[PDB]
Amino acid sequence: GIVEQCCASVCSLYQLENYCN
Amino acid sequence: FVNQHLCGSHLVEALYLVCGERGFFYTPKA
Repeated sequence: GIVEQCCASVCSLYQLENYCN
Repeated sequence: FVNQHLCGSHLVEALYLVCGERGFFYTPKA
């Protein structure tokens, strides 16, 4: 989920944009 | 600024800046 991918590991724009409405 | 570890309020701030008028969902448990 977002914490494992972006906090525990290095985030990316591809992954953050998946959480935009 | 997105390509780093982003935790807690820093993650929500990055979502806010990247998603703009779309808004976003922040689901840290799921």
